[PDB]
Amino acid sequence: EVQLVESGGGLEQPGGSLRLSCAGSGFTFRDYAMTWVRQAPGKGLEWVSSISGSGGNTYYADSVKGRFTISRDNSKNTLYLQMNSLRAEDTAVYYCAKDRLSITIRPRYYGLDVWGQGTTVTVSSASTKGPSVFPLAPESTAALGCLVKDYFPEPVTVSWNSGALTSGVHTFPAVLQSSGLYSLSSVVTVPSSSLGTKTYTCNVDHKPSNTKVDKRVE
Amino acid sequence: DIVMTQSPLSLPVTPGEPASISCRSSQSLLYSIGYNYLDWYLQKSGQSPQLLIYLGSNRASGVPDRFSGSGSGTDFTLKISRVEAEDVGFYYCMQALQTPYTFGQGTKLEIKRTVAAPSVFIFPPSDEQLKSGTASVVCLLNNFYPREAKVQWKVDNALQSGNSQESVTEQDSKDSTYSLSSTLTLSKADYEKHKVYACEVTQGTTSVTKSFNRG
Repeated sequence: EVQLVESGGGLEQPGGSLRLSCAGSGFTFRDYAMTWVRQAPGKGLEWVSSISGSGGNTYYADSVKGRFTISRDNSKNTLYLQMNSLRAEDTAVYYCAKDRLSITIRPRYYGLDVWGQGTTVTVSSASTKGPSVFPLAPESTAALGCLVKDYFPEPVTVSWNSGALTSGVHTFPAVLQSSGLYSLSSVVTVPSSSLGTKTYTCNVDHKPSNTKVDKRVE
Repeated sequence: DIVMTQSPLSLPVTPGEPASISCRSSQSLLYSIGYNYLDWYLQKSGQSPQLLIYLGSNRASGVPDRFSGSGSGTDFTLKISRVEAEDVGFYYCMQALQTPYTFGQGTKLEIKRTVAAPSVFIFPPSDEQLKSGTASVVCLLNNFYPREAKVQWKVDNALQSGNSQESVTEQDSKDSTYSLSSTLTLSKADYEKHKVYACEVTQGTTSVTKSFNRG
């Protein structure tokens, strides 16, 4: 199937620079305009930049002109965004999307039909910090969880039992603590009769700090 | 830049009922007869946006029969013939006539359902955490409706203020409930001073309290 896979997100100082990447598969990459859209925390979608299939034309939102530069490597089926002179307003999840067929004499529009998984850019003067992962240990129903405490920047992902456990999982929005670090909890409800027989492990990933921790909750 | 505006911004709907979300553009989106450059997108909690409708009325691959787009020029409507629980999320219109592409503010589809009292669980700080000098006490409110619930922390029956934070999930795609966790942050020193830790959950005039003794 058609997929877009993004990377390159992380923390940079105000005034700093970062490059995002978006690798496409399952379509003839060079035939299509490619587009970046972002979403600031708790805000809506905002268009950032587009580039035609051939790289013949580029387009930018007024607030990013000059500072941001879109590019593509057709031979690697990859779209890039060079983000210079970073500002607080640039803190967002960045999505790439497949845009119009641009090889034809008249471009053909199919919507932004395929989107990447997103990558998070944080512009802040602080340092990266990896989380500690603490168990939340144990009616016929038991609740257990993990507390992912004191990390920066966003985000953290959590799965259970390497993705096998999906039913009854609640992963809460991160809270910004007064310390300026985030905390997140993830819980699951399970049969209390199962606690002796089956193991429950939370799988925590914080890509910015290269922290990938699995915590068995006894 | 073309300004896109949506109505409403919040849309509470009962499953099985129709829904209509409206989008207005500041300029005509009709490029030529039959071609209005207006799209609709859905974004579910913790997911990327996904295309629903393109060019005003074209339904994207794999989108249910239930979704349709209509309108022309400056006025557009996304319609859901019968709303399902899993339709919860944000809906955005976007114009693709000109760069910059511009989006409406987003409309949050909310599902109406019967009241449900939370299942409440309290978690002492882990021994692992207490090694560090901080204590987090966690209260979980599981699978409740509506969203409005008051959490009060009590330590040796003293009402806490200013030392707790909470966050809430978006509506569950199957059962349309919310879950909430509240975290009480104490110094380890303060935690070790006191015995009884209680989370009190209030809906209307009904309060449920879950507690543990540290000792």
